[PDB]
Amino acid sequence: MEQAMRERSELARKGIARAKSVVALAYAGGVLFVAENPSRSLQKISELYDRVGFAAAGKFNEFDNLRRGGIQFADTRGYAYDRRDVTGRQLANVYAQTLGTIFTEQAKPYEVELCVAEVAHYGETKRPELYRITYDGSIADEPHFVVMGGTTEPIANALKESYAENASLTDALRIAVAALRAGTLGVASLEVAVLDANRPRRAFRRITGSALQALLV
Amino acid sequence: MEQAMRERSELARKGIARAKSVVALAYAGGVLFVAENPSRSLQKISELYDRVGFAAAGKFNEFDNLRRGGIQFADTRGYAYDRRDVTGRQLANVYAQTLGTIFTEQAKPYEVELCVAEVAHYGETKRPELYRITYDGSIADEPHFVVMGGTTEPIANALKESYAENASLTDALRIAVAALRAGSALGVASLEVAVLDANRPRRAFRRITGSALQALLVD
Amino acid sequence: MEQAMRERSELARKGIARAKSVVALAYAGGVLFVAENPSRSLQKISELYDRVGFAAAGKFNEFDNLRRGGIQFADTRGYAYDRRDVTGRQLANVYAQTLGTIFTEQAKPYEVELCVAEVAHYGETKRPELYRITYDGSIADEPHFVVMGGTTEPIANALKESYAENASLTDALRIAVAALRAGTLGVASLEVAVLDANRPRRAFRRITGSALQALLVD
Amino acid sequence: MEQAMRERSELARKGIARAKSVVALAYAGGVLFVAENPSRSLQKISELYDRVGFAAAGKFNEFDNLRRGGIQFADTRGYAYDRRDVTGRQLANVYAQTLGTIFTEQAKPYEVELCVAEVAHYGETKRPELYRITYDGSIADEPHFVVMGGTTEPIANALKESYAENASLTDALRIAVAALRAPTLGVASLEVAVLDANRPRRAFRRITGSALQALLV
Amino acid sequence: TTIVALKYPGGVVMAGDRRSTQGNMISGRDVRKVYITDDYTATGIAGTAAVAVEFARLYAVELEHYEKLEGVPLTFAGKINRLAIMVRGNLAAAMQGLLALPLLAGYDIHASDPQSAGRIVSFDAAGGWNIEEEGYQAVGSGSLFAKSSMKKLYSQVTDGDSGLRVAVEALYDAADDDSATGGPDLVRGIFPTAVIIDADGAVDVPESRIAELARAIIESRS
Amino acid sequence: TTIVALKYPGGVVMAGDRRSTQGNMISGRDVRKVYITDDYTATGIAGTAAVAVEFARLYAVELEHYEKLEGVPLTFAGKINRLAIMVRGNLAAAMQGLLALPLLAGYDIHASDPQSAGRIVSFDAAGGWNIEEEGYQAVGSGSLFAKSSMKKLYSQVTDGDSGLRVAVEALYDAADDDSATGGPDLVRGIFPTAVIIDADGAVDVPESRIAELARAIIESRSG
Amino acid sequence: TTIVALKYPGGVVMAGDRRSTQGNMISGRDVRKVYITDDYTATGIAGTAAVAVEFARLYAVELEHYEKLEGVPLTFAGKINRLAIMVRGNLAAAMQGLLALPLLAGYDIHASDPQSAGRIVSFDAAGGWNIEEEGYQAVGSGSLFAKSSMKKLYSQVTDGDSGLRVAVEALYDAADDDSATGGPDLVRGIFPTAVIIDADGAVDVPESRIAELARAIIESRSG
Amino acid sequence: TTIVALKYPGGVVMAGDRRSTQGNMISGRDVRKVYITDDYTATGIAGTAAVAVEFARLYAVELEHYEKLEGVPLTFAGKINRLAIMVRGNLAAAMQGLLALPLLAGYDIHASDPQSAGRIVSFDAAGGWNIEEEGYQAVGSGSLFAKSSMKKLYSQVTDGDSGLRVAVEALYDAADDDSATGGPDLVRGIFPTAVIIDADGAVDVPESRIAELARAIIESRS
Ligand SMILES: COC[C@H](NC(=O)[C@H](CC(=O)N1CCCCC1)NC(=O)CCc1ccccc1)C(=O)NCc1cccc2ccccc12
Ligand SMILES: COC[C@H](NC(=O)[C@H](CC(=O)N1CCCCC1)NC(=O)CCc1ccccc1)C(=O)NCc1cccc2ccccc12
Ligand SMILES: COC[C@H](NC(=O)[C@H](CC(=O)N1CCCCC1)NC(=O)CCc1ccccc1)C(=O)NCc1cccc2ccccc12
Ligand SMILES: COC[C@H](NC(=O)[C@H](CC(=O)N1CCCCC1)NC(=O)CCc1ccccc1)C(=O)NCc1cccc2ccccc12
Repeated sequence: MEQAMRERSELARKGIARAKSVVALAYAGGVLFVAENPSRSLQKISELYDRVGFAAAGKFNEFDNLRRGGIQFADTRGYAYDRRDVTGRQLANVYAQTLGTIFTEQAKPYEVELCVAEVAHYGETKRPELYRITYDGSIADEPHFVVMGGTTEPIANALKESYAENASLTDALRIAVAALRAGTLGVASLEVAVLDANRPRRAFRRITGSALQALLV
Repeated sequence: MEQAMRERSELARKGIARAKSVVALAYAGGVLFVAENPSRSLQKISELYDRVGFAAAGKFNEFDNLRRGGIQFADTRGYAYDRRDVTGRQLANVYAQTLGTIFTEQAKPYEVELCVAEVAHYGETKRPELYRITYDGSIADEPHFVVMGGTTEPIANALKESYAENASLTDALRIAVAALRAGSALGVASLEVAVLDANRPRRAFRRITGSALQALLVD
Repeated sequence: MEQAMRERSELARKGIARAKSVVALAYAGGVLFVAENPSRSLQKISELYDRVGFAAAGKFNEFDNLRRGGIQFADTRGYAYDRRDVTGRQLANVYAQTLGTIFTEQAKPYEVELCVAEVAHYGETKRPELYRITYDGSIADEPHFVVMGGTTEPIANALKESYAENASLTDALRIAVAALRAGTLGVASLEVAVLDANRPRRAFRRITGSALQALLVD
Repeated sequence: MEQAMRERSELARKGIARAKSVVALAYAGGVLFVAENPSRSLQKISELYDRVGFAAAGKFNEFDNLRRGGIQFADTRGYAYDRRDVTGRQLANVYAQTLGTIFTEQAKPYEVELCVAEVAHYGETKRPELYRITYDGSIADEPHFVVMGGTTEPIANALKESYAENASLTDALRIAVAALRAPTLGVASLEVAVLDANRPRRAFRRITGSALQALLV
Repeated sequence: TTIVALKYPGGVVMAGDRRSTQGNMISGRDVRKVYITDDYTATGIAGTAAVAVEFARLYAVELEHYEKLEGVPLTFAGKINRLAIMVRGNLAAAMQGLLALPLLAGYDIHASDPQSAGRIVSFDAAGGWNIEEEGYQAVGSGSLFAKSSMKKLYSQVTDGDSGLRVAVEALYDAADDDSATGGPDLVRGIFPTAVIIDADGAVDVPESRIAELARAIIESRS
Repeated sequence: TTIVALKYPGGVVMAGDRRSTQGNMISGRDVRKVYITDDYTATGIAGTAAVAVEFARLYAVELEHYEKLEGVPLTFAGKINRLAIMVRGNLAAAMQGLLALPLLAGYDIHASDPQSAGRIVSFDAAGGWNIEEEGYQAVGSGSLFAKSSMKKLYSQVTDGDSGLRVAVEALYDAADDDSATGGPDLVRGIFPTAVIIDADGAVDVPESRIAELARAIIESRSG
Repeated sequence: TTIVALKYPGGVVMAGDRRSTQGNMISGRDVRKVYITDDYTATGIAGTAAVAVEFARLYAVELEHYEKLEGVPLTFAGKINRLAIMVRGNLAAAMQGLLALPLLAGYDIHASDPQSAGRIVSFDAAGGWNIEEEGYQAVGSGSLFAKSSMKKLYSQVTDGDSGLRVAVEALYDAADDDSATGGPDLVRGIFPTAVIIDADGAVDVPESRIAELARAIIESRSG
Repeated sequence: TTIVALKYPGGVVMAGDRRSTQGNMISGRDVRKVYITDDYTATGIAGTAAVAVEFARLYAVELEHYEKLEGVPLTFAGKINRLAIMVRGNLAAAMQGLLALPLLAGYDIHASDPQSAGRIVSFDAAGGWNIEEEGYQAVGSGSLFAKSSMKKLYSQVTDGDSGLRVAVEALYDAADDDSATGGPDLVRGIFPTAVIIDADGAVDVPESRIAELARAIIESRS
């Protein structure tokens, strides 16, 4: 018992420590997701629901499984009740439950770390919410930023002494890429998305190609 | 089996000890729940039924599973029979059974400790009831207070002397936060506070948050 | 836990290391698949969908199972929605999920390595896509070429030095067979197919026998 | 994991080595099956479909299970589609899949080795096809002959030196029995069958008793 | 049966008669058909008594269930959806005579304007629903008399008291033209039940007030 | 069949006739249709005999089952809900001719006012239920006549005894106008069965009491 | 009920009446029957209200579900196929009176030219579908009147505003000849709902525009 | 609806009208009823539109599925069997009004004589099948008129072009006597669709050729 859980926890922690890093931090316009991602077509950040976004670090197929499960849960809940009853707290909670069960009962635990973010509805005034769920179902509610994957300590430290509330989009992005460096980081190695509190319905929006290159310089 | 059950009991006990502490104590107006909780929205204290509340310490997803299961049980029993047939003794019993089965048969035991509290119905004279359920299904009936999670000995000692079953809400709260402080080394941002208010007409559970809680804290 | 996973990963890696090699590289006319295959009826390269092709290295029954499963997925999806909704990215993703499940839960992991390639639809100008799925469900998307099976490093380097974008079919073939040698072939030891971006609907076509001999003489 | 698969492969390999030998070779009139068989009623060579025959070496009940499963597969395909859609490549492929599953998942792997042979349909000029399926699902496409069971090396070499692509039935049989030796086997220790490309529909026919004795003299 | 609901400035009111029948025979005089399902919601149901009461109970339990599980109550749209799904679920038994139609009245605390935060939702047997943006709605065998009465009397609704009057009067007309709807029983002192909902929540109107309104209506008609 | 139940100051009474019929033929003279389901509740059931008895028996078993499992009896609302759920469960067979409607009389020990702790609840075939405040209720083929009699005689109910007499008289009128309801058989000495429930529990009324009241009624109607 | 949809240069328009009926009785005046199912598609549905609304809702959820799972929205053909499969799935309940027919209007971003990139697809109760190459289509009890009106008025469509006019007018003729379709209620200010879709997406036409157009129609037919 | 198919020396042709009806009402003018299911096979379907289109699409998907799985296309008999099994599977819904009959036209590359490689197979609602030896076949509400016309006109078929004209003329007679089959619409420029299949595969006949052939027929009949 003790050694089985020890071994599972260690496999998962090593798996996450070996993967690329992702950071999500709240800024004046909503929530910003920046992830080291060389792929053209594979995504570590995704939309969950109207005002709820998703970021992950670790083994792709596994956190993608979790992503699809989250989208399925959210869409089903919005159908059964209403789109306004779907909240970031709910998705984070279900991710905690699911990752707990996976970690305890699956053949191999999931080498993943998750962040569920929620911005306010259009016109509503509500401070963003950031949630971090780890491989064993542990859940934490962060107020400013979330770092997942790889060697986090230098990135978390970089953010701790360089982050300010309500930063501009360019400022928040530059701070994010800066914190990522501590551990080239141009448009070709980045995946950037944002939950934009200023959009009427679907807040998730990607910043790619020429636009992202413009935002970096 | 001599060592498998020992390992399970140890995993659960250690899991509970490494987590933050929760206190539930009976006061003049009902029952008070105070839990060290940095989260803005992740709850360790919850309503179960009209006059029955729930407090937990340990791994979140597990005692949240148990919380949801308890709400399911209570609502189902109230529907099948009547709301007045749902009692704290019942929820404590089903929690004992459930945690026993989990502890013996689940892949991993639950690192949780539970408190089920019940106050009297509106207009009825009856002393509050506190039940304590541990990770192995052990159930105990506490008369004054229940402490769960972390190092419980300093908190239990702090409460045991200088306790008032007829304390005011503010007095009982400040004694509770004091006992929580004796297990440290707080304020609105580090506490989750709720109450089973015996003076409310139907649903006795209510939360004490923000400025109101600050009022109870600072004087 | 860690010992079982070490053994599974080790079994799969050795099994793949013992099998013949396959190369897939993008050229001016689409994507080229070249695989060491002495057989005359057993396949390592196959069509998946209109513009999506499949190549595999390792134990035959296993990557053939995966091949059939991919064809099932593609045909079922194209029926449920439309033929234009089936993409190479989708098939690569599902192969990653499936091989993850196999690696984690089946009695023995699959000693296979997969490549899913996609070319543009007729008349559209879209860069080819190469996907590599490994025995444990790890997936990567390469822009130029993919090498699988056997001792890959010499072939990968050989291509790294000798590969050129938008090469002719004959040029890409010569470069591919050359890179395969460093790890004398010809029509009797090769299985060659191409995703031909210039075909109206079904892009997959095999190059066998006299035609292949013609392309090899150059 | 690795230990278990090694033990399985060894059990199956030893089982096949301890068993009688079987040869299948293409000749001018089709395909010839010759097997060391002391029994009078237990058969190691059998018909699968119109132009597809089956030969096996190893533990009887196991390769007999596979023989029956192959017959079921072939008949089911022929009914669902048409008799002309059943091919030797298909039966070989399904046998590879099946033996893979058995080898990895059955309580004990099957100590068997299989040969699936196909001749052309009546009035067609298609060179015979020989397929070899081993205990772990490995499948190979042989051009001239297949040898299974016991110590194969001397027989395979003997056929390599003595094979003739278009030999007569008597010639091919003599070569097969010659390679099988390398007690004094005859028409009491042999089971012989042929896929006769000159039959109108069912090509499988056995060569037994007086006719076989004629063929050896 | 007749259940009425109307919006007034800053709130909503719902009232129902007290009569239970089996064919022509009166089998109940004190029956209640309007229930407070939530702190800010009330439900009145018409049709088969068993199905109606079980609808009210199960629905309230469902709302409070979601509230305790997720720590926040459902949005009003969610409540509408759950009631609709319940009716649609009952369609099969309804076709065999276990029919029940609900009428939902609530106060949306998330609405932009607290003066127009009242909500009235009507349903059909297939779980079709309608949020009334016209001020009043009714359900039951006398609902057409009640709707036509409120069509004339609605311009008088300016506060909670005038709205309650118009509601009780609509029930009076319904009972006047429908024998399955019960009017005020001055001999027994049995009057319609009413619930009023504003920002302070949903509360049941005391019977004394409704009786006062009933006598005002009766005297006005003589 | 006729089952009556009426409230008296501080208690409740329930009575039932003794006749069993199959169409026009009398198949029973001593049948008992009112049962003590628990220390403080009794149920009288009308309709198909098999289903009626199964209802009474199964219901008593359910109540005592909950009591032993949870160490406390059900609240009266809980008892009502369980009986209603039972009827609704039988709805299907009732549609096919196995109909049985119960009438419940109880004493709520948790009630605020002990003089008005009597409870009478009626049900319909879908398990709809109504807690009666009218004061009395009846079920069965003669229930119209018995209820109309009690409508006139109820003002005379001042204690348990006057309530018992009014109950037996209502059964007498029921039998007077309904051939499916049996009246007092003075030749055989078979009289309605009655149960009375107060704060001390539910007890069977002895045959001598009901017989005396019956003979008083008969002589009063005979002059 | 009448839902109309027509193609105009570079876009599509869809409009629907506001009337809800139960037999002859009018049970709704402000009902909405045209919904924006995705950024470039709108669906108008006729038939049983419950089934119609459930179709629209579930359909929108399905499209957005595929979009979020696979990172790209469905091809237009895929959307057509899914709606058809949904209707075909409802066929059984439709035979018992829960019938619902949709009409789909969209803007295909993958079209070879933003002229004629608008798409109009009609369906039958078995989920048959048709992509209209003749510019307009209608569904509902007044669909024949509206289609016959557009048959004469379609030549006037040159941009979004003229198309919106012809749509509202076709609805006016439908309501003129069909009592189940509602016309403009000038007393209450309730007018048909409309959605217009071009390369910039799908937008709701404000009630003001539709009102002005309705009064233009009325005054053209009056003086 | 009418679908026709006839053999010519070394090939086969299939043509179909463009009309869709709901009862008496015309609900379609440009409908396509003949489809290329694979490189050497084409299918034309009559009956309920939804079921017909699902048949054609699903059938092509099935054939290509087998081709990719097993590396070789089905034998022609295999294609016949699968189509028949599909029809037999639909029998239940066909009894309920969702009837769809297919007509199959192909060129068998495995056939003995490259001129006798043409194949025409007709079906019934139970998935009965017939390989036609008499050269032509039709399906749909006008199939009896089209077959009786081709009975007289088939002797004129000598190559891949005369066969097309006999097909188009048969469709013309079908539309002449059957209102459910649509004839040439010279005002709108809508003509029947045709597919021709020979050793080089299956190709769509261009519209302009069908237009000229139709005009020749019309002016011949005037
Ligand atoms: C359908 O319109 C007539 C309906 N009547 C009924 O539902 C009456 C009510 C009744 O007799 N009792 C109430 C319960 C205690 C006994 C007396 N049963 C019936 O009509 C029998 C139903 C049935 C029989 C056989 C097979 C299937 C179903 C009614 O009044 N409906 C009004 C109504 C609405 C909301 C809550 C209510 C609660 C109690 C009573 C009525 C209520
Ligand atoms: C429907 O109203 C007439 C009803 N009659 C019946 O239920 C009688 C009872 C009877 O004949 N016997 C009792 C048992 C021993 C033999 C004599 N069965 C019947 O009439 C036939 C039942 C039936 C018909 C069709 C299909 C299936 C079943 C009745 O008297 N009901 C009164 C009654 C109430 C509570 C407990 C009772 C117990 C015994 C007898 C009667 C009881
Ligand atoms: C001609 O077709 C008649 C149809 N009528 C209906 O659907 C009406 C609608 C209605 O009464 N209400 C709307 C919602 C609740 C309040 C009032 N129900 C019914 O006719 C009852 C259906 C039923 C079926 C089987 C057994 C029993 C009953 C209709 O108007 N359909 C039009 C329509 C189309 C799209 C969206 C809509 C949304 C709301 C209302 C109507 C809508
Ligand atoms: C003999 O029967 C006539 C048949 N017509 C039909 O099947 C018409 C066609 C039609 O109105 N639309 C096409 C689809 C989009 C809307 C417009 N629907 C219907 O008859 C409705 C069937 C139904 C009714 C009630 C319950 C369930 C089912 C027909 O034309 N059949 C010919 C035909 C063959 C192959 C492909 C086709 C594709 C489209 C249209 C027709 C096609």
